[PDB]
Amino acid sequence: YVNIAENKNVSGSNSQSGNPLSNITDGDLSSLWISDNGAMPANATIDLEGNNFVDFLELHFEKEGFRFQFKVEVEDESGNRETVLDMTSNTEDNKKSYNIPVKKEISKIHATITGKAPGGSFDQAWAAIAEIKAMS
Ligand SMILES: [Ca+2]
Repeated sequence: YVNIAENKNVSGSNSQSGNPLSNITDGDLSSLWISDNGAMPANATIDLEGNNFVDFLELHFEKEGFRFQFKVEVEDESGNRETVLDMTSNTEDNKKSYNIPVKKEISKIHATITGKAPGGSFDQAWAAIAEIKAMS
């Protein structure tokens, strides 16, 4: 597979110094975007520059065990925006990473961390994403 998201422009909400939005598409699963002052909601958008077939996305967090509530949406050149993964009511431990089928042409990826459920090992963690890949 080829990660067509790699080095694509990331826009979105404010970031902690040292942990910019650009860390979402740098290809490094260890480099993070972290929301500034741990603000929620926090959001990131990847511009794929026009419509590109995407088989699936991968959303990577720093490590397993957060309890973020989040959603992933895709959009085409049309303006048709659509939710592909909705974990906004999540209360359980999160996996380290999520595969998400798309199987169509898309032009943008939108990730939003809307909240966090109580408990687990990292209950004061700030909203943060290690990587989003778009495989074709
Ligand atoms: Ca990264």
